[PDB]
Amino acid sequence: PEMPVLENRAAQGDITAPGGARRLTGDQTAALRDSLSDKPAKNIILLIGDGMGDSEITAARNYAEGAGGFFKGIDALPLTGQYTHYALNKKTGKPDYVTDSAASATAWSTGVKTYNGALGVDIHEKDHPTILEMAKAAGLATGNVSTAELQDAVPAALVAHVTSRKCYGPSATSEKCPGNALEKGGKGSITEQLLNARADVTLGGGAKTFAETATAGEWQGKTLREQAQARGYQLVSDAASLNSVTEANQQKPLLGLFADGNMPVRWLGPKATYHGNIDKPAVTCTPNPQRNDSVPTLAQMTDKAIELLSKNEKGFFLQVEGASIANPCGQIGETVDLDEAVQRALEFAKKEGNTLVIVTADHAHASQIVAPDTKAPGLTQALNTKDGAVMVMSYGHTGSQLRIAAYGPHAANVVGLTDQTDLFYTMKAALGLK
Amino acid sequence: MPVLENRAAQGDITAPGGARRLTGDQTAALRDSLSDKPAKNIILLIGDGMGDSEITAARNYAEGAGGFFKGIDALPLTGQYTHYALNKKTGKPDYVTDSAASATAWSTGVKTYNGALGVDIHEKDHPTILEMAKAAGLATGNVSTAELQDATPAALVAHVTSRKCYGPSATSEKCPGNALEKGGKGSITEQLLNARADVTLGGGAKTFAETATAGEWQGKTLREQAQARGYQLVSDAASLNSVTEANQQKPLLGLFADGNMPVRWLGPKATYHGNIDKPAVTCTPNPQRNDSVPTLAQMTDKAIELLSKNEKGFFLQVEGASIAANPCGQIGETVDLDEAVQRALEFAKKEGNTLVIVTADHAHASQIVAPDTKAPGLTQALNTKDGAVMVMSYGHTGSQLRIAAYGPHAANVVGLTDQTDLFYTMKAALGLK
Repeated sequence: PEMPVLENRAAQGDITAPGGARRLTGDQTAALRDSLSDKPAKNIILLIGDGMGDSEITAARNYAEGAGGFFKGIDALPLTGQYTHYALNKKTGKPDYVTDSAASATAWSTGVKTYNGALGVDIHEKDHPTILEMAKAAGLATGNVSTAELQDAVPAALVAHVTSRKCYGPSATSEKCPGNALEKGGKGSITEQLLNARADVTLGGGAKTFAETATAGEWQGKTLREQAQARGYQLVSDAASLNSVTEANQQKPLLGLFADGNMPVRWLGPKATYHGNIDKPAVTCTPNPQRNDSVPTLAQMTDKAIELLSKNEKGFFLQVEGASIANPCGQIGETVDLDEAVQRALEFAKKEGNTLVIVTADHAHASQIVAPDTKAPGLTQALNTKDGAVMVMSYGHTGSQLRIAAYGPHAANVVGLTDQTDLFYTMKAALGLK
Repeated sequence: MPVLENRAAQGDITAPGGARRLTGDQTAALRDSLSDKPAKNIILLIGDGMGDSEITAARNYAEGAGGFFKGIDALPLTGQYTHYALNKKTGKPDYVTDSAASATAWSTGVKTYNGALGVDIHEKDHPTILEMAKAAGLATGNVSTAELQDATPAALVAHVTSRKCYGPSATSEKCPGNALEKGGKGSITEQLLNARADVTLGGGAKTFAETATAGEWQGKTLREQAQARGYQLVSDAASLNSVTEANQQKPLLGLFADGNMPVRWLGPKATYHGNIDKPAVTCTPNPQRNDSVPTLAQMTDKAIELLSKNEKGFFLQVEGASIAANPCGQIGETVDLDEAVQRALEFAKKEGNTLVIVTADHAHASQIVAPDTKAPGLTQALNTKDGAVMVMSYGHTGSQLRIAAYGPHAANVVGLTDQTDLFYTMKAALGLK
């Protein structure tokens, strides 16, 4: 029946003994042969960890699971490679080696390289369709989930085509993206285009911008929240209301707004400081008390989106972003949040059997794991890990290629060296979109 | 089985689809890359400090952002491995390894403390993959552009409590338990001569001028000892080229520099705000490179030619050394390694029973940063093949990093593994006990 998920690649024994630190128990050729299918993907779930390069994965694993531990979500995908995410200089069209989130999200959502800060447009400011828009056009259900504000670059890139990622609402758009402003003849702000795109399920932060009023069109003078209500959206704002939702579709599309800005971070800790690993004690991260059972977690939004979207017989596309808001504990807790959502995605995909799950990052954070005695010129912090040993992290974004991993039909297309724009084409082809 | 022939960007990177590295679905290609048949031979290539960041920076500089390393980027099966060491007293993980503990991990399958070679945290010796290959009748090679006493080549042939124990004098001082005159197996260089790989090629002639303190060759230089023990000594490209065989009667020992072999490229050191305060750098060829000193790729090709005569098979390790905060030196070292990987893949594709593995011991701390960056450490702007500026910042590390493979049993590098799994992968692929 099922393509396998890696069940346990923790160190298998005593890490001080011969063979004790192995993560494999035997040859993987048969398992990998059994991981390969080019049958259609009925569904795709793409999980994005903001800033989640290989270093961030390693630091979080070290801290939360121990050096020899295992992320049951992030580390469990059997097919892995590395992809490149360079942007373009807008004026020259030459590579810009260090992307922002907007140019990278544009690359995987549209298959076109662009300039830093662009959403859903190329270097000539020309719109190109997104994977979510194409999935909808093919009759698939669509979901867009983030613990960031929903106007932020990663969720916005699926639904908005604007010349600057700053163009959150009518007022920023009229100022910074005048050609996109609704009353200046464009398609509108990020939030307005989101409302037009009408995904079946959209869940995240960013309530604040919905208080703005539209400047033109049918809903001029209404807030964007009022516009959503008038256009048939089901609006929820907490865990209980999200739980009360029984269906989400084009008649009653779901819009969950769970915070005015970003949703709460999982863990708190002090900021990193100059010579912090030397001058301050080792840190143990703590729970954020703003986290509570009235605010759904990334994993809970993921699971609810899967339930709702999986009702569509033709299939669904779902993107889930674990947002990042030099705070090591914040960053590590965000990786933990993403791992839980990946587990939900893989649990569903393993059972359903026709679901491609992809886990990657937009670009990497600058954090590095360094020797405990390090005297570094940037910001550092010592942390007390799950092993009862000190790990030091140093902040001294970046251009390094980074991990992409997948499970399910067409997952072979993430192995080896690829570009971030290949991810668009992988998703397009896997779902049979044109 | 297919090598990745071209994963450069396929067109105009400003146009839809023009930056794609794929031309179509890869399921069939990847399935065809998977074999569970025996490996006759293994070639393990190690780039010192070559994490994903260094691969990217060198690609961006030498090939352009959308370019492709025909060796490093062409291996079809890829994963990431963990390389943490251990605290010697507590046995808890130490999150940032040195080159010795990492080399010990893949060559013996045992984690150890930073600085250890071929011993565990209890200072107990464990056999290496090269020693096991030789015991099984396979030919063995050990190639490096570093000094041959350095951690990576040393780990295959020496068991010492500190990587500093290069020769008799340092060993007597720093590894007294290993010192020959104290009943130990000897210095790194003495254990190298005992191990008697069929092919050993690299730098580090300096330590061979020391004399042994005890044993059969007491008072002779270690070079004299090698000569006395039947080694073919060579010291330049012509002498290397004239070698027609290497085996246990006539093992080959090439010593091509006093210390490390010459770096490929020169450039200035990175400096505070160097990307702002100094012009963009174009790397230059090192005048000390010349056709009398074999390159990493040439040593790799000659080793393959000599070792491939063994009908049972061979094990070969090739290390591209990294000699502070010098972007051009570092990038040129990755280019050197890519050339050697090309030679290994060319051989492996023709021979068909060869597992080629490319990875690093641990990653350098360098990062690729925005052009306008004002960073607290050292920075440099570089003029790349794209005719654009790339900035590197220096401000070793613990990140997991790429491992890639081609040939029988290459599946065992995909996904998350540990650096110690690499030992077991090589053992099992060659059918060693």
